[PDB]
Amino acid sequence: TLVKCACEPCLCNVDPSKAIDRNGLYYCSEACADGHTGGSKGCGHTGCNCHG
Ligand SMILES: [Zn+2]
Ligand SMILES: [Zn+2]
Ligand SMILES: [Zn+2]
Ligand SMILES: [Zn+2]
Repeated sequence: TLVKCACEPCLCNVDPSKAIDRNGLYYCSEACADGHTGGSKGCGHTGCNCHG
């Protein structure tokens, strides 16, 4: 089963065995783990406009 990503507006479905999981919290890309600091969009894959 896939689990969500830790960004509420992130529509990505990742797994906690492959994702960049820090401490129980799954991040799809580095961008959701940094929290989209400063600049604009998303997680490096298509059309996800998630902020942090
Ligand atoms: Zn995203
Ligand atoms: Zn994400
Ligand atoms: Zn994100
Ligand atoms: Zn993503």
